[PDB]
Amino acid sequence: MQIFVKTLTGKTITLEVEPSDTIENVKAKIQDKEGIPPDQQRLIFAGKQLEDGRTLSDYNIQKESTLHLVLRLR
Amino acid sequence: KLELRLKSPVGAEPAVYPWPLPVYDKHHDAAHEIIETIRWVCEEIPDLKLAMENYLIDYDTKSFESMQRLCDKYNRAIDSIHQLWKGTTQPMKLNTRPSTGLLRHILQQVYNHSVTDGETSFDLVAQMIDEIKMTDDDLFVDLGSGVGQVVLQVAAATNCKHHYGVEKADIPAKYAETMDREFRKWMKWYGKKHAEYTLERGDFLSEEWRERIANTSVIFVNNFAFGPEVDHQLKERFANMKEGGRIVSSKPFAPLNFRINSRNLSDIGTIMRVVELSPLKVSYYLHTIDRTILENYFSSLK
Amino acid sequence: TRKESYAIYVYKVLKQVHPDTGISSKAMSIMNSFVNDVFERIAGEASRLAHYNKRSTITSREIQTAVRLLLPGELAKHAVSEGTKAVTCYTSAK
Amino acid sequence: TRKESYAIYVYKVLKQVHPDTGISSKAMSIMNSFVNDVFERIAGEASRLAHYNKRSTITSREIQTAVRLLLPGELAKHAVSEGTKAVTCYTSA
Amino acid sequence: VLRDNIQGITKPAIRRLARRGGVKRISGLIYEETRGVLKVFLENVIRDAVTYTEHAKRKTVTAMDVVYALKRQGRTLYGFGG
Amino acid sequence: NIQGITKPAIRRLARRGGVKRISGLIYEETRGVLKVFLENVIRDAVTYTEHAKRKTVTAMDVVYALKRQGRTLYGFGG
Amino acid sequence: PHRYRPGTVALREIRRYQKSTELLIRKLPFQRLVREIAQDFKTDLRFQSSAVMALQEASEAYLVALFEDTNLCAIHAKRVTIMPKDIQLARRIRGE
Amino acid sequence: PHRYRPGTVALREIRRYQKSTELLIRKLPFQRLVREIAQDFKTDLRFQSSAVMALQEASEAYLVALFEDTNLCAIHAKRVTIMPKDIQLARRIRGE
Amino acid sequence: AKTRSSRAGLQFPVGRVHRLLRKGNYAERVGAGAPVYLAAVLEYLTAEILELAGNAARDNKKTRIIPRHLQLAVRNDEELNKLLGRVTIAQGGVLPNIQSVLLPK
Amino acid sequence: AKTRSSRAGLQFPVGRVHRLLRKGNYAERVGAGAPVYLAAVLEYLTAEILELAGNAARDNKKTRIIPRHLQLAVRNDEELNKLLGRVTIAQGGVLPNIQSVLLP
DNA sequence: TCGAGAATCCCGGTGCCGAGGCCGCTCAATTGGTCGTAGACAGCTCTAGCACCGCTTAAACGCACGTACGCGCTGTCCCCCGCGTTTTAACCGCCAAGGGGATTACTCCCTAGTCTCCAGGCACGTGTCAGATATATACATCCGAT
DNA sequence: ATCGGATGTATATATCTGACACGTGCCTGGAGACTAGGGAGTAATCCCCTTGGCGGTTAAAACGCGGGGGACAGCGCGTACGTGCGTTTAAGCGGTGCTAGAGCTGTCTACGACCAATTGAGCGGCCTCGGCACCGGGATTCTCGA
Repeated sequence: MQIFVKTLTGKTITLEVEPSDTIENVKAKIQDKEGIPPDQQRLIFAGKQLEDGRTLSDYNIQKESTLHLVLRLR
Repeated sequence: KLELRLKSPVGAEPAVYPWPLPVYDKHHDAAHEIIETIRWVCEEIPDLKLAMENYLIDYDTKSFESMQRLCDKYNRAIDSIHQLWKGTTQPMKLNTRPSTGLLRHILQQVYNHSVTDGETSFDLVAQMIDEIKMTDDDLFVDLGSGVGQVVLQVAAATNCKHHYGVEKADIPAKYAETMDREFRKWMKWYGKKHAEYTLERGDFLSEEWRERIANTSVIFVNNFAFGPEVDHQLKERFANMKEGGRIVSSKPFAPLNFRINSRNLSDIGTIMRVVELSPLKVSYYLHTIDRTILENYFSSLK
Repeated sequence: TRKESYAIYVYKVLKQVHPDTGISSKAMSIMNSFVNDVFERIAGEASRLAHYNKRSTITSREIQTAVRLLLPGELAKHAVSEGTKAVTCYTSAK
Repeated sequence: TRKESYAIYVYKVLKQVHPDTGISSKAMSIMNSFVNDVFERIAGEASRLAHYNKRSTITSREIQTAVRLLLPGELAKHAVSEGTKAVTCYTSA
Repeated sequence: VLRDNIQGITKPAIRRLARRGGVKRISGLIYEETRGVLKVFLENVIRDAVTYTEHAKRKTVTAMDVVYALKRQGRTLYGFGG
Repeated sequence: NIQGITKPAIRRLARRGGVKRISGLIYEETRGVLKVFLENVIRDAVTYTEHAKRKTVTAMDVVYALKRQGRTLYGFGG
Repeated sequence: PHRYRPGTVALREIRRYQKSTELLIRKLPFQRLVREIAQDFKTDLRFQSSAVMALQEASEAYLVALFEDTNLCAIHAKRVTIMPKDIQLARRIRGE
Repeated sequence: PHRYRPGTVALREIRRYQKSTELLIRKLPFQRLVREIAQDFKTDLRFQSSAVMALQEASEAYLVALFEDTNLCAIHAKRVTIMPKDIQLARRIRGE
Repeated sequence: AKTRSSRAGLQFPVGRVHRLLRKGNYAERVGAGAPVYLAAVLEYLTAEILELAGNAARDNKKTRIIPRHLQLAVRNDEELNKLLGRVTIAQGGVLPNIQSVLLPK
Repeated sequence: AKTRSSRAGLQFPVGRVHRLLRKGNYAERVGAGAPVYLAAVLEYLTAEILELAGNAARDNKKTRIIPRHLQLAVRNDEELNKLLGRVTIAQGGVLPNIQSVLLP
């Protein structure tokens, strides 16, 4: 299924995913598309800091979602 | 003993000056504050300046009688103005913000009253006000506020929701407590508005202060002598600030000719623009959080 | 014979500050000898801190006060910063 | 504790050029630092000769071609003559 | 605290030094530059001296470290045991 | 023998530094300073040659010799 | 009255001060200066006497050599009096 | 016909030789001079190419620096042309 | 086996620097922490010079760094000039510079 | 037992020079002839400078060499001046020298 | 004030040889322990650095006052730049003979390391004269009236 | 130029003190005999590389002439600086109190030389293709004579 990841510049990027995928492999796909290293990224949804070692189905992220990505530094 | 009394124009507590006048420094005494106070109030009120024109005079600051005479003339004029306001004349509009000359005079008055025995000058702060224009969304904190006069000037000149000052050293924080009270007292005396403020003691590097700094939109920090350890911790705490926040400091946190590459990825410079502030007719530097630059750099690598 | 150099590391570090440039042979050997000169000067001012304080082991404490002697100010402060952030990472080995 | 000087050898070698003259306490330390400076500079150009030719033993030949490098000319020629006589008495007896 | 001790170098002192050099006459705009040159020289050497001081945790400068730090710049100097 | 370093040559080398006008006596002094400089560097170079039992100078030996007169040199190894 | 022509008293100073070998700058302001710049680089050092005397000797050496170079520099321009242009011309040749 | 005011073409060639990079003295007599002065320290040596080119580079830069200093000291005395006492002064200051 | 470089997160070869120090006869011993710090300092300096050199190369509209650009890069930067104050970079030339008084009136 | 110094006919302490040479990491090994040669070179140089100093000392009618005489001796001899060209001898003063153009 | 020509810069096609990517390949970086001396550290004796103070007097200092002198200006003349023409050798490519630079086994003989023996350099204390200070006086030197 | 006055400079004379030579008791670093072992001295080889020489363009080097801009001597002016005298000031010299910190020995423990095996990280060697070196047509810049 498709979800959207809205960053802070007005650009929306997309991906087709399944709820059983880990957050790490989503980050790897984003790294494949935009080149941004996973460890610098910080995905946030509904005020809670989304952890890496859970699954996509753990945060109830469904098809047609608006997810916020802020960038952090090491 | 001998006493001088000036009535408040809004019927607040009178301003009291002891005789003999306390010495402030080699070039400053209380008579100077008194004469500038009279001059600036006459500036505040054209009617008072009119009244004071009729009987300018050679003030002899050495003689008590001469000063008591002028003070009597002033107090009677204050009386007559209150009668004028009882008549048809519109009284002075209350709780407007003071003019620039008034803000320098009030801050000078609190200063002269407080430092009985380094400080950023009023003019640089005023330049800073001129160039970073604050609105009602912004929240300002001087980390290491010294005697607090930057915080007071901004609190007196803008309409932010709240201002804070934090001072570590006991003596200036102590004087700042008196500064707060003397400012509020004189402010009641002149009947002028400023926004709300509190100067608190504490260490801004604590865990608690992390969320406050994180939620602060404008930081001023005179970090020139802090050293690498404090500066390092400050970089780390600025790195949590919200989009569009601004930090003005006296020593840049990133070099002016910064270019993002794959080697400089952890320098604070990747998330901020830096421009050097115009000199006043020493140097201070504005950093603005703009994360679109990193995104741009990544889009260009593809 | 297998004549050593300092070429390929200069080559690798150049790609991390510029995405795509080229470096020619004469200037590559220039960078080679420049690295060799900075190395010999720093090691000299290191080893003079042996006999000026009656110890006989050059330690990780020593090269720091070596390097802040030789280069001037801004480069010195960034040098010592890069050095201490380098050494604090090496001790956290699994 | 004790600290080695180069005092008594300067004071001894004074006697073989002047029977009369004397030396002062600051002056003896000045000569001390002079011979110590010549020592470290000559050994420096000694040890730099090894790695420029991958040898590993500082020898007589090494320091001999070192001394003609450092002093300018005439004093060096007198130095190398005093040396090339000075090796002979050590291999004499 | 201490302030402005650069004015301890007097005008007749610098005149006497320039006598040792070999000028005859000095003009009235040398004293500022002369004080500045003395300040930058003492700044360089004394900073390197305190660096050699604080290397080995001795909180006081000795003369031998001053001799070493003068030898770093190439202005070596006998007469004190260096 | 010295007269290969001709007049427009030394003018060109002076142009690099940034004179404009040169007068009719600089040439002998320039030849002299070049002679003394080359004499010192060549003596030190052939001494570093003669020490290690070779008979031919090399670039490494020339740059080792030029290290100790305070004008060190990059770009040729060592 | 009695008077000298201007110039020869300075030459008497040349012929006197060159023969003598004593220090020139009086000691206590020099020690004050070293303590001040040491205060600026670090908090609260202490100094032994021999280091202060050594610094003074080297300082007088530096100043006397630069002054003799400036005197040659000023002689080059048909003038016999030093000037700030002359001390600066003497400075950008040593490599500062 | 047509001419130029004297010195301006020299200014254009100042810019021209400051722009480019190449060597200055033509190579073969320079090799001749370095073969002759090498005769009086050991007879019958033989030279490699790279050492000759390196000696050329160093002597190049040395003459460049000496001329730049002597131009500056020539400017100091309000004269705009070098003369032998200027190159002597700039040599005698430096420490030869 | 993991290389010392990867553990320290550095690009310059730590191991080779260790080897050169032992045989360079600088001291009887060389501590474990000693070789990493020096390598990091050498790395930072290389990056600094190459950064300014690349920018200088760019300005002449060329993509390959040649020695003139390396020479030009150090002298226009105040701080680097002192480190190489007695160094001449071969095939380098000089900085564009004409004395003001020499310009036509 | 006879000292190493006597066999070489030198005054400077060969043995002490050997000890100082080994300790200091100048080389892995130290040959038998090296400390003797170095000692002899130091002896010749010390005698030369002290010799000229003593000669300089006599003219001022003093029997004890003080720093001034040592300073005067080195700088008036052309060859020695280059070796200590970057050296300052403490309590030395300078050589008498007045520029000709400055005389009345 | 301003046009003619000498030079200087933008444009585009051609042609290459040095960058750089890949591959087979050896030997320096790494792991894993054993062991030992250099260093980190805690506790003492004692020294020299610091702060203060009472007191001479040499030296820092401020001002009158005359004058050698830095500086602008004019004027002369001389020597040096530009440019055209003519003589030189720089140099680029080409060839060919051999001198020593780099290297590889081979050994041998010089040199770190060790143990015992012991006598030369060091702190200490003691006498004694060399040179610093004072002084009267012989005389070189500098200005000044003439 | 001329002597003559005056002020500094140099020579021999007493005295008086604190640095300089010498003797002693003393330890600890230098000397002698001896193993063992590897770094260095010497012989061969092979082959890269240095030197020597020859023919052609031609770029650069030498040479005379015209003239112009700057090197350089003199002149007048006023400004800034040496010199000397009376006033102020803090520099220097002695004496003491003290104490933070320089320096030395003891104990031990964490850290760094040393060694067998492992192996991939780094380097010679070979293809290849593209940045840039060169070139000629036009589009802009600079300087000067009226």
